[PDB]
Amino acid sequence: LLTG
Amino acid sequence: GLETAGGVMTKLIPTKKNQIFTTYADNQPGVLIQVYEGERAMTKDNNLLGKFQLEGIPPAPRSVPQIEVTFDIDANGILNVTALDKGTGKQNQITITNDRLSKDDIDRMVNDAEKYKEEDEQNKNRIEARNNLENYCYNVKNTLQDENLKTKIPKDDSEKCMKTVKSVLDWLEKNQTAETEEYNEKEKDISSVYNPIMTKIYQGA
Repeated sequence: LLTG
Repeated sequence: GLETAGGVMTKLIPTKKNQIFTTYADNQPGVLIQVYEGERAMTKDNNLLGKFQLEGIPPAPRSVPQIEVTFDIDANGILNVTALDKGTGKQNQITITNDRLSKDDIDRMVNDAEKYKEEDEQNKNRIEARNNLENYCYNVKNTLQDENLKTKIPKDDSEKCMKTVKSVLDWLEKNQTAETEEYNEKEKDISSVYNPIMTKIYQGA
């Protein structure tokens, strides 16, 4: 997962 | 490497490499790529070389989008990081020049990793527990309300479990960072209610  | 969910350092002479990533949240319009480099497993400990954000990501669920981040390093050492949306084909890139760390500063950083990264592995494991429960809550809620076909489950058991999941979601918001055991305790408390429902579904033979 990657954050904004 | 780069920063992933929960401020985690995800590691990626001449070499080129790639890895696939997804969205942390639903209808995420963009992804911020943060480049941290160092021996220590934690992103925070490692020096940030550069940050770039991809935008124009189509609205989609939490794990659906596919983003490929390719890091290209030639004999010169100049780092070229490119993030590409598999679906849209839209991409963004940054270039970090090789032109200032000293040999002993690097060796000191490597030595620090050996001594301190042992404690880092424990921190990493603790963070992973947060992500796993987060995902578990989403999946259980989705299963209870997902299938219209899966309405067969008794109303009483569904209501009771939904409330338990809701209470953990609220607890998760309030407690941004908690101990590994606390997360597992919460997972186990949801698991205690949900597992009997699942067994009952397949119990019928």
